[PDB]
Amino acid sequence: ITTFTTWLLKQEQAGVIDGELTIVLSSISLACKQIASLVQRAGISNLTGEDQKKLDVISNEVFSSCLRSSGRTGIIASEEEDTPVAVEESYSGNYIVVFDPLDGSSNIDAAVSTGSIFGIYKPNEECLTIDEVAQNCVVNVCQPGSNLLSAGYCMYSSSVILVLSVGHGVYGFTLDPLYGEFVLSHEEIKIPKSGKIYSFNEGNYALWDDKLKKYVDSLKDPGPSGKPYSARYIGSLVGDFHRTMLYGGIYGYPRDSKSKNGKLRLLYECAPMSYLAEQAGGKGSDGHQRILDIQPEQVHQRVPLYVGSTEEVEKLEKFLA
Amino acid sequence: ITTFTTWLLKQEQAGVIDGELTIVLSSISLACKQIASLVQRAGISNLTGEDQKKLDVISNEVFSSCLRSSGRTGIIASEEEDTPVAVEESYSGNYIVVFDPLDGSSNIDAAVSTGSIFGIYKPNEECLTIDEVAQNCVVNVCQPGSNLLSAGYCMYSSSVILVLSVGHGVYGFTLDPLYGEFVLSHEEIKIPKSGKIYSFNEGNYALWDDKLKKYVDSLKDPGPSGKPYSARYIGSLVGDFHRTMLYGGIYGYPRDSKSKNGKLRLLYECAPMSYLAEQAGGKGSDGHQRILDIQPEQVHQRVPLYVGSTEEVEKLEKFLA
Amino acid sequence: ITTFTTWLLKQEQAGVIDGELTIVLSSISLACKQIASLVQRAGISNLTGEDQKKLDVISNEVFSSCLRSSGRTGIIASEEEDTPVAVEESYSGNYIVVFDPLDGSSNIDAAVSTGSIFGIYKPNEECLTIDEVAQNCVVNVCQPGSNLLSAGYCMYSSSVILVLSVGHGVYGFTLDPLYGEFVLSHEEIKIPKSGKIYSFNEGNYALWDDKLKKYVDSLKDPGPSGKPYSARYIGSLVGDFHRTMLYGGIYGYPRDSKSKNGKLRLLYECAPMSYLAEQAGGKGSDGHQRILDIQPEQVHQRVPLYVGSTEEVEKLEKFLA
Amino acid sequence: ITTFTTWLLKQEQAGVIDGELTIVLSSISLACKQIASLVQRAGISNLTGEDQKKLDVISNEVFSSCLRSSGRTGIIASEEEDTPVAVEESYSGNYIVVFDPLDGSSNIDAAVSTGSIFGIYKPNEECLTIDEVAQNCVVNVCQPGSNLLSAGYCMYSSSVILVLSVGHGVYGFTLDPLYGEFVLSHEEIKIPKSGKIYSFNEGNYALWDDKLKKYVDSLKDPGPSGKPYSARYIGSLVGDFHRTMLYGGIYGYPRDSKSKNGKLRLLYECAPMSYLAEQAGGKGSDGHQRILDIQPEQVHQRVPLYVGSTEEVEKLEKFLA
Repeated sequence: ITTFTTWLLKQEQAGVIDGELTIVLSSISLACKQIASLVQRAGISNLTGEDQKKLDVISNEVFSSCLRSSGRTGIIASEEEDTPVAVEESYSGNYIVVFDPLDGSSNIDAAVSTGSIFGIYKPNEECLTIDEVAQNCVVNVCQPGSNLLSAGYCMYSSSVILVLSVGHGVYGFTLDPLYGEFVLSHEEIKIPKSGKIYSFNEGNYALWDDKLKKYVDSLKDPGPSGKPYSARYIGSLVGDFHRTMLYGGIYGYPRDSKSKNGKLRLLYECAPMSYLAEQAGGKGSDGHQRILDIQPEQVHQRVPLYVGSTEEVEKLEKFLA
Repeated sequence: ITTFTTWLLKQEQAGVIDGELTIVLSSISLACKQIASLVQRAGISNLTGEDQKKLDVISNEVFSSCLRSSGRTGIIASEEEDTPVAVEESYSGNYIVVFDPLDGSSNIDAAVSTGSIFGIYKPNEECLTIDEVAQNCVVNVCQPGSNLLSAGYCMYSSSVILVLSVGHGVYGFTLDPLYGEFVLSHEEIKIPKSGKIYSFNEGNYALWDDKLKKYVDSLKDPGPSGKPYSARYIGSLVGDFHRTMLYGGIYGYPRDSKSKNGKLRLLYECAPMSYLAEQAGGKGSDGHQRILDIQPEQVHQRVPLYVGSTEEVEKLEKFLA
Repeated sequence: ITTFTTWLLKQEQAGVIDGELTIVLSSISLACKQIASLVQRAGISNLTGEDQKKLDVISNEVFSSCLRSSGRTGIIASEEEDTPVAVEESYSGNYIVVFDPLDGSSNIDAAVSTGSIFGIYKPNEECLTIDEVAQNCVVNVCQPGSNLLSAGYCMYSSSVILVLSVGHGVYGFTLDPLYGEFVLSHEEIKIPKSGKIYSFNEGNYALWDDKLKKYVDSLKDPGPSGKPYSARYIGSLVGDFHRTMLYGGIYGYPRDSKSKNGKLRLLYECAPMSYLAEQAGGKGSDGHQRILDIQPEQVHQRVPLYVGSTEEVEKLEKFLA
Repeated sequence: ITTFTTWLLKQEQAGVIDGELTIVLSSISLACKQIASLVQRAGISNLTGEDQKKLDVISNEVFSSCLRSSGRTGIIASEEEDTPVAVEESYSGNYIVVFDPLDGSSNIDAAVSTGSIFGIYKPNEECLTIDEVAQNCVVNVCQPGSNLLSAGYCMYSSSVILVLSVGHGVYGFTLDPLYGEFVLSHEEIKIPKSGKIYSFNEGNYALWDDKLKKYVDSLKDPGPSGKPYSARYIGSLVGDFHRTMLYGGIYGYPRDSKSKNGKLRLLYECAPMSYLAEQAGGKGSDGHQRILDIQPEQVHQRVPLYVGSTEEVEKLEKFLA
């Protein structure tokens, strides 16, 4: 039985990380434990069509306190219909953490699962609510194809799982409810190079490109095993990505008629997941170029995401070619 | 704050139920609490696929003990890739309970949510592993359009919820993790007469009838609001049905090439859900006739299920006409 | 496995109780679960001496809400260094409940264990903070040797246990932490007619009567088994009484120099415990006459308590003769 | 909010400890969480006196597994009515841990509280069930006035608390049941130099020395404040020591007629507690010389213990002079 704690230390042991960071990560895990409750105690406290958004808020407060020791933390607001995103800047100045508290702000999409996503970088500038300029700095300091040191997510569903990489493979820890400890439950996780599953919102089938409709239709004809693909679409980003993580296939939020540049956000959502998916033997893309290759120029910048088994994404990139 | 206990008693108070039954239902809720743990402590004990299947088993053992007081209970085996189904027969002989321990036996379908389903009848004949004849009796005593007294389900996901009807509306209780008590969180729940969401495995699109493909395609052209339908398909029966419960739309397991008569089982799965959906202002169907109208002749009898908002099912029944 | 719920119902089943009361008792158990937390979460919330007293208060609030359904409830205040005592009066008017929230108001005495005590009567008159007259009514309506229907305590220590009688023997339920349910763990509990253990504050040895010193000294000479008595004094009323409950012996709060009429209070503390100890095959006394025989004339009326194994109390009554 | 984890790391941060040790201590805390459950789930599993002893056993198994990483561990059996004691020997060979799983083996003494005690030393040569010779080695390698690096106890009662010192003051962490985390709740704890409380089994009054009876009687005459001493004696070692820890006074297990050299064991029980009491501003004695001064020659070696406020122990040492 190896806990998250043990394992963390043993990473610092093999000098993969420093103490100052072992603290940040340890602090984060707690915050996750606390948010899990929130989500289970979901509609008991809210007795005192909206519950998910009031909860986005609280979860950032939780994040804030849990790392007060390591750093100072501020909130890039929800400028449309989104989740507000917390950011911690280490007093030490060595690290910066970007924290999506809960995948979504829809009641529907969180009706069975949700989760927090985070990635950690290594700045240059003393870049220091968060007013415009104040922000942009962040964009320029968070360089996902470069200084991105570690990343992960915690899913809150039937089981609570924390998934994580520091640069040397992905590891997964199930939370033990009895004793309130994370136990390593998945060693160096590897994404099937192939999988016959696809996650898309097909209700948007008619808002897509012909290039893409051909991809999606290609999937439905059988076999040749007489066995078509399987479609599963929870509508929860962390959920759908987790299942893909373990069982392979492809997850996709494409651009369409109404959404010119996708819907998921590069820095908060896409860049962390991809980095993780690459670390596990998969590919993370925008249809044309790997998603980390990309440098965030804009601020709440959107993108198409295609991510999963390594073969399945190539097969897509080809149809969009 | 009204607990499940309080509320139960108050039902017996208004003589809606008898004591002997208030016990059965109370016993069942506990069993659910226990199975929720199992599912959370999912892959910690199993460090000592078939994580799901080994777990189907245990959950029936849990059911058995929890009602030992009220009755005697035996197991209709998994005659294939199914869940084995426990059945309790009251010593009093007044009641019979049919308990699907977990919606599925796939690792992948349970990767974020699962759940138990149950329905309770008032027999005529005494039925007493369960050998063939022994069973069939059951089919003949469980008459879902007649003696079906109460039914419900418990979902195990981000939140644990128990949903239930005794004949006078559907009520939902969230499980409170701190104090380990179910708290009434949804009063007489009503299913939107319409909803623009659809739950189908579209990977089987090419194994379907033209009648049905037309239905499904009808859904994807926009609006006229420019707003198509939404597709969400967890692959978990209880999950998908719960979301439909709250947010409306249609859930569907249709028959196809490979599966001549659907895939869900009439008595264990379909008859309970429908009864609940009717109790909440929706419709439960097989494409042609209401699903409760139907009398189980066969044993592990399958059927197509179409269930949800009242308008959305009519609209389907029409395309299959 | 028989829960408190099951068992309660089965009492109403054998018509030992009515529904309206099954509710009061069921409500009470919850309140206990909640107070247990308070006590465990003891000095975590209180990071945001005197911790015990602030907690007396909260626990009555908890009691209040938990029976809001059954009745209305008010507080007789702490006239010395005591616990304030909640009282519920059923709307139906059939029942009255007296609730000591926590045995003590000392930090020291509650450093490892504490507990709530309650007794329930059937009134003849309407009593309606609680101003003087308002109270006295209560004294006159609560007649412990008469209308006292049920009573019990819940102990909060290494294990949480709820102990209870409705008139036909004493039963004990351990609280199950995993699933948050009370499980019957002691059937019709019987107090050893003898036991070689004594619970007294011997620091007050020199404030006692000679009659009593002789009792206490009688205990310390060995055997004749060469085996003296054992002294155990937690200082926690519920704790010390519980151990006595299971393992026999004598518990004692005597009168002395400074305290002319004992220190424990007849109606709140002594009358409930004794009634329980009589129900389990023991005796509850004041040194001279059984403690229930006694009719409360005064208001916050004190008394010596000697309670435990049936032989050990007789043996005392004799030395005080 | 500082967890045990955070705080541990921050100790290794200020290089007070090494990683290899931060792991041992972290491992131990878990084992404690697990044993706490056992003790709460006390008589629910045991439905499937003698409950305490069967439990001593299990708790060592729990200890074993929880440090399997760090080292190898064996059991010095119960040579009396005692607790068997686990010992871990680090693979490193750098550290050795001695673990009393639960203070006692009596049902009575554990009826409201119990606890595990441990101390950690710094061997030279490795000892490699544990047959005699095999053991003695241990006695010679564990030198409590020398190589004893850290020590602590965990109490299992109304609250679960873990108390600990590594050499720079004593710190106390309450276990948070909701989230299953230890939270620092007592900073550098200091034992009142005086306290008017005494913990002795006075049932053995007549098996004591006159020297000692005079001490004990000295305590019972009042004041001069007119205020005598208070006696509290739970009969639980960890419990009685904990109360003393916080509220001051004296705890005592003296030698007597039947027990020539006390009853508590030097290496397992006494040497750890004292070391802790010294670290908190108190004294730990045998009546004549400080208890750590003493070098264990024998194996399951007994001793009188007098421990607590610094003045109260001196005052005793004098009467025994």
